[PDB]
Amino acid sequence: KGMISVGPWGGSGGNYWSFKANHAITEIVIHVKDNIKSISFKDASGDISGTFGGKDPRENEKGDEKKIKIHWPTEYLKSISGSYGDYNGVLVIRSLSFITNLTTYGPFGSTSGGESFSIPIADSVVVGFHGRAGYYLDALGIFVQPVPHGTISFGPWGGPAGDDAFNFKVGSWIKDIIIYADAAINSIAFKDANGHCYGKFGGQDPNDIGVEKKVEIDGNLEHLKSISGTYGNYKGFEVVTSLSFITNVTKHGPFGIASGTSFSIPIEGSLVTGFHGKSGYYLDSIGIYVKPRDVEGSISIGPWGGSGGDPWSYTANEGINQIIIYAGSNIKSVAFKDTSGLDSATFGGVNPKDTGEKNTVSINWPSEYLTSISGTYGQYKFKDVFTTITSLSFTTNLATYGPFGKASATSFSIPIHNNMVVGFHGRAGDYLDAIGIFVKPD
Amino acid sequence: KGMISVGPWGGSGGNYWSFKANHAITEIVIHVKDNIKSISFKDASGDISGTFGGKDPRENEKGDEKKIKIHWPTEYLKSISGSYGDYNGVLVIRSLSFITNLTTYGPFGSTSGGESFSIPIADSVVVGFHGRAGYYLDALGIFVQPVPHGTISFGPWGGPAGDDAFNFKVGSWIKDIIIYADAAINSIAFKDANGHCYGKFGGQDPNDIGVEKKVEIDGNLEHLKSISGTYGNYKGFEVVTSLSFITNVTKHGPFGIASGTSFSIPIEGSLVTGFHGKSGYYLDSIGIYVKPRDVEGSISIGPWGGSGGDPWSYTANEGINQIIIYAGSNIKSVAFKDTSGLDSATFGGVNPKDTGEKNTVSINWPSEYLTSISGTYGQYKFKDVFTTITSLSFTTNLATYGPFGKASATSFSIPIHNNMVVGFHGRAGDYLDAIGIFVKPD
Ligand SMILES: OC[C@H]1O[C@H](Oc2c[nH]c3ccc(Br)c(Cl)c23)[C@@H](O)[C@@H](O)[C@@H]1O
Ligand SMILES: OC[C@H]1O[C@H](Oc2c[nH]c3ccc(Br)c(Cl)c23)[C@@H](O)[C@@H](O)[C@@H]1O
Ligand SMILES: OC[C@H]1O[C@H](Oc2c[nH]c3ccc(Br)c(Cl)c23)[C@@H](O)[C@@H](O)[C@@H]1O
Ligand SMILES: OC[C@H]1O[C@H](Oc2c[nH]c3ccc(Br)c(Cl)c23)[C@@H](O)[C@@H](O)[C@@H]1O
Ligand SMILES: OC[C@H]1O[C@H](Oc2c[nH]c3ccc(Br)c(Cl)c23)[C@@H](O)[C@@H](O)[C@@H]1O
Ligand SMILES: OC[C@H]1O[C@H](Oc2c[nH]c3ccc(Br)c(Cl)c23)[C@@H](O)[C@@H](O)[C@@H]1O
Repeated sequence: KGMISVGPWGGSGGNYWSFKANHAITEIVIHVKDNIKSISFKDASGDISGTFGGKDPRENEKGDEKKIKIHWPTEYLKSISGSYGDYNGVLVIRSLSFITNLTTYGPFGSTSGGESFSIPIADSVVVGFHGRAGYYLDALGIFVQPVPHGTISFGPWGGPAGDDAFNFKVGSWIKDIIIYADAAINSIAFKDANGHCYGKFGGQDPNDIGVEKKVEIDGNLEHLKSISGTYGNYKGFEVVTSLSFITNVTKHGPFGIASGTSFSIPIEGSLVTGFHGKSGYYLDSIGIYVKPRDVEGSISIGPWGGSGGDPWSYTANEGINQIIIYAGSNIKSVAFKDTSGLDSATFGGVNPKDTGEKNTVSINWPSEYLTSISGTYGQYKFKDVFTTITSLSFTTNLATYGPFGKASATSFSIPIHNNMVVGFHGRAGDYLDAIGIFVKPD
Repeated sequence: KGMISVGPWGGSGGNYWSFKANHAITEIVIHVKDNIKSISFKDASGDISGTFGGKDPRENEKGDEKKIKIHWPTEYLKSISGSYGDYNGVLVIRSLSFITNLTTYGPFGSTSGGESFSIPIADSVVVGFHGRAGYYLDALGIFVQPVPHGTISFGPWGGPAGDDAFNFKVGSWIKDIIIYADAAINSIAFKDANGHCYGKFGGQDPNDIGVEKKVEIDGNLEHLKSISGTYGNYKGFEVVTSLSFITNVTKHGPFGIASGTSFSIPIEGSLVTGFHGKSGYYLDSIGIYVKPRDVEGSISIGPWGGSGGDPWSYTANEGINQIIIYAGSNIKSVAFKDTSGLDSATFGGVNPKDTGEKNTVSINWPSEYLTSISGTYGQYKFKDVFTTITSLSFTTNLATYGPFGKASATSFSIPIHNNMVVGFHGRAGDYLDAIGIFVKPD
């Protein structure tokens, strides 16, 4: 269920409305003359939304009807564009286009006397609409979810160059942003909630590195929702000149100096889970990956095992697909891949002289899906003595995998049903001290 | 979130629509002349639904606007009534009333040349609408949830007499219906999924007991959703003459003979969790309690303990409030009460010579709410030896209660977070062999 809200664009009059389709959106009905008088929708199984707007009593204000058909299932709605501006003294949607994987329908309505809006988005499917309406359509936005196996992406914003591409996604959340900036963004780097570090992207100029600044996000109160900033000329290059980091709680920034063309993205319900773009001497361009926060919550069970190691966690963006376990007489490390390409770091295995042997559990998701873990923990001795997970099995709705490592005296399991494992968490250092799961009903 | 759907009433033309309010419904706007051209809604924070219907191009067909205001928060919508019939050759909603805890608004529209509908409902709050619409409002129904601490109730249907009132609600599900019938319903009785028996309601006539019939519902495929039947004259008395039991899978019945006035209730998303009415020699009247099935699911953890005892389970209708535990050196029995008055049977304690001592855990719900259990199980000897829960504690978001009984060698717990316990299950006989929990995220 969870979706990201984009926009809306237009004026602030009218009453809030939303429509979340129960099946793919296959028709958009609008009433148009100079502006958008009204809008409604229809889904693949004939369900309709109400009509939003169109409340002008004046008859010469009804507007002409246009039906946009989406040739489902080979064509699907992915985005919109259009324009807002004044109409009879009200800030209102004036024109609209509907962007599909195959073509664009529109523009509909007047394309003058406006201010246009568009969305630098990828891997999205529009699963609903929202906006403001009164007599007319004051404002319009969309509800998006990722495409199967994908991740919603916005941007990148900035210049066109940068010899070094970068691109990563996290399985926890962004906790630290380290920026060197002055008037421009010289470089950027990020830390996981697990402490894993991404990049330095940029900062290759020996005679110009900029001034450091750090943003530290407390996961108990705050989470990265979005970014904004500015890009334009720096010493002859087109690069990012300022950035702000937007959370549910506040705006951190701006860093660098605001010059050139400013950018932002009006999203709600989003957790930034990564970044992509290009860099070189400086940060040429940057974009975000974003995931819907759920309405659901996840239950956390465990962890079981020793009480050393640094805390770590991994939640699938989609479905956990693959588990890599290094084992010998205990468990050295654990790693996860998911159906959307989200690959965890390796948790454990920090000691090159004790790495164990690689094992792979491959899960055909979603027909097969993880269901719980069981195993043992206890003493393990290399040079020193440790308390770690020593043996470990994984259960799915279809089968059991392992055991891996060696059984020891203290065993654990979870008599659990009607659930699926959506993620893992625990503690690791040289080995896998402790491990637990995140679950959801089904 | 889960709500019960009632209706809709009217014709089968138009397109399906629904509106689920995010805040209490405070306004209904209708366009009316002879029939209902169109409808829309507004909630406590200004959110609007779209307009449903009103698509006649003919301007002499727009209809007059009427605004029904709900004086929230002291007044709330509870039900509707109205009528459907023909209009320009289409089966359509013609009149409507809106029933509140304080008054009825309407009727609006024509009250002639229809067929009226009404709803014998109790303890409901309307949290949304659905229906069919095209040019006009072809059909309308409601979405309901129970009032705080209540249970939605329909009926009772039948005659006005019956010296013996009956009334019960189950914390699992209805598995067996035992009816004795010839031409009318002489008596009715029901079994829980736990095997607990309710009544015999009726059957007091020594010279007329009727013929037995049983309905056995398999919880793996099927669940009681609803009832229908007939009532009217039997040997001078006004009583229930036939009944059918409607599940998701089929209609079981009719039992007795269909004579007099027939009744039914068009509901979806419901689980029948009890019955109420009055009886004597025969079944004079019968009504149902229902609960919304969830969209959510519950995760089941455990049970822990011995492997004897009959399976039992209890799921709060609202919030678990009170736990009654009889203990001595092991656990004899367990029972539960919730904030809506749903009281479980006693699980365990079947032996009058070994009952232990009563204990009470009182939870102030919802500020305080159950979070998990822990304890021990092992041997306990009275005359024979048994393996049961021997000690038991309960954890809430605020505190821990117990231990009750006596610790023994095998202990259990659940390292769990971000959840609430919405119910219990296990096995019991003379004592509490085993116990587990149902959980949900939060
Ligand atoms: O859809 C645009 C407007 O619709 C309603 O506005 C009007 C109400 N009475 C009017 C008379 C005239 C003109 Br022009 C307008 Cl917009 C209105 C109200 O809902 C306004 O908030 C909203 O901005
Ligand atoms: O980040 C700004 C620019 O940095 C790099 O370009 C260079 C900038 N100053 C230099 C000096 C030397 C050499 Br060699 C190179 Cl590539 C550069 C390259 O990454 C460019 O594509 C990028 O646009
Ligand atoms: O992987 C498990 C261990 O790895 C890291 O610790 C150690 C590294 N080299 C060592 C040598 C000895 C002893 Br003793 C310990 Cl804990 C360590 C630390 O993270 C420990 O907390 C953790 O338990
Ligand atoms: O809501 C009533 C009707 O609206 C639409 O109907 C009509 C379409 N073209 C027409 C011409 C005339 C008359 Br009369 C009617 Cl109802 C229609 C369609 O959606 C019908 O399914 C629906 O029953
Ligand atoms: O069949 C339902 C009827 O059964 C009871 O009434 C009696 C029916 N036949 C009788 C014979 C005797 C005595 Br005494 C009584 Cl109460 C009755 C009473 O419970 C009536 O209120 C009820 O309507
Ligand atoms: O308290 C739980 C026990 O009570 C019931 O059994 C017994 C009743 N009287 C007995 C005497 C002896 C032995 Br041994 C047993 Cl299991 C019983 C049955 O429910 C058993 O399955 C259950 O383990």
